[PDB]
Amino acid sequence: CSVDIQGNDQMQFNTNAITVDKSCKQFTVNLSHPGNLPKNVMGHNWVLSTAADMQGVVTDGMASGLDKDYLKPDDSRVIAHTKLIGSGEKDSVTFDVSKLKEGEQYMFFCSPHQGAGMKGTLTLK
Ligand SMILES: [Cu+]
Repeated sequence: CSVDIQGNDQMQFNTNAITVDKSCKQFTVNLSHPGNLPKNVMGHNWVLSTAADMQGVVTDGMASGLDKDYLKPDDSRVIAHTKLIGSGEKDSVTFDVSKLKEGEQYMFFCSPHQGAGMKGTLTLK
C-alpha cells in the first residue's frame, strides 16, 4: 500500500503507471528527487486527480505560481498531493483509498511539468 517515486533533472518520473491494491485502506506515495537542481529551477510535486480534472488542476496550479507550490489553494479537484521538492528533498502523502471509485480514470502528475509529459495513470486493482 505504498510506492516510492522519483522525479529527476529531466522532468521524468520513474514510473508512469501506479496500481493501488483495492484491499488497501490507505495508500502512500514517497516522492524524492535525484539529481542536482534546486526547487526554484526544477521542482517537482506529485498530484492526483481524475483524468477529466487534470488539465484544470495544471492550468490553475501553474497560474498560482512557485510560492503556492504550483497548486490552486484549496483545490477541490486534487484528491491528494505532496509539496514541491528540489534535488535531495523528499515528501510523502497518504490518502484514503475510499477516495477512489471503481470505473473512474485517475491521473498523477507534477503540476509545473505535466505539460512537458511528467504524468501517468493511477488504477485500482
Ligand atoms: Cu516536475
